[PDB]
Amino acid sequence: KNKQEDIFDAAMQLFAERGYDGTTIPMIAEKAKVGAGTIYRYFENKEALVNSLFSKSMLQLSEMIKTDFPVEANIREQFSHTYNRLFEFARNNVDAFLFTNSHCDSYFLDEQSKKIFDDFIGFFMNIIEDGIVKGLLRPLPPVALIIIVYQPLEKLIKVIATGQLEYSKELVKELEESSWNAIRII
Amino acid sequence: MAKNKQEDIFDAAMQLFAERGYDGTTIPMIAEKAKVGAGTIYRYFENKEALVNSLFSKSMLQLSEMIKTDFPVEANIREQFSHTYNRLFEFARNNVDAFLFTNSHCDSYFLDEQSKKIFDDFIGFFMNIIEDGIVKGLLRPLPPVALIIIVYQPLEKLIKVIATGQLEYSKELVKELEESSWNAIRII
Ligand SMILES: [Cl-]
Repeated sequence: KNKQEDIFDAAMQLFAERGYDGTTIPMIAEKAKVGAGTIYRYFENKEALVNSLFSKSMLQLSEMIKTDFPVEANIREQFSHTYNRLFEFARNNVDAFLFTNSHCDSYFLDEQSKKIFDDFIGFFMNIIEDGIVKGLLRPLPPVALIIIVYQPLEKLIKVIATGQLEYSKELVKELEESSWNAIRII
Repeated sequence: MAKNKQEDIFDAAMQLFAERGYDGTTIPMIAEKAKVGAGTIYRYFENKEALVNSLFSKSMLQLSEMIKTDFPVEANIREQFSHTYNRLFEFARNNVDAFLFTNSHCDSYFLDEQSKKIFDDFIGFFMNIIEDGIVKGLLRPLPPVALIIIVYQPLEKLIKVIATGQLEYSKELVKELEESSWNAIRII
């Protein structure tokens, strides 16, 4: 909904400019142009709001990658699909991406937010483990290969968001080829 | 013989900068965690900006030394990469605290002119090698800062993951991470 979305957008801008601990529900109500009582109809408190935001973002990233996932294709294509859908999600949901990326291990996260994230991670662990066994990927610990793919992307999104680097189809194409070469057997 | 309390002060400051943020941390807080008097910290450093600049400068110069020592100038970019990567991993492995801090605050507002000149002289050295590699058609035609990120960010996170005990260090782990990073930046 446009109400839910403006509450989350207004909450993200305040969490970034005034910190999560410093932000309150009335501040989000003022920036979203709604009543504090209407926010309390959707969310019991700020911790419920930030867990609805985190969870929805994770399931949107999970939907984006899992939608049209090329199950019958090779490792190369499954990687290409995952990488581009991951980059496209980050690119279009930078605040949510930068916010979700910055709070995966936060103290305010609830059991469902953690189960959503672990179920998402585990999906790629199993593909990576299958790739290692077939001799298709480097025999590195699966968590080391996720780090190799994810950390450069995560930082490049941050650097693009500051305007230090600029997005282009050519840049993602170069970054995707680089990440595939980093994890495959040569 | 008068022992240098700077190591204990830097360790105490980083634990507070990590748990309470650099802006939230003060000199009395560092004095309490270091188990020293506030006045003894002010003997070494005029303020928190001086302390943090000393910490930054010292770490960057110890990392610079670790890579520039026995640097294989007459070797190919493959060997120069291998040398750089291993010396970088060895420095990070043995100086876990300071390495993470320093390379995450290399564009911070609190860095003085000398800290910035130390860092710019260090990074520019690798920018030149990367630019030569791109021109020769050996490295990927990516912005040089994107190739530094590709090499550095996975390493930085693997050090953090090893530091939690989730992953364990081994000579074969670094050998494989080094081959992976070279394959990430070269034209195959
Ligand atoms: Cl900080």
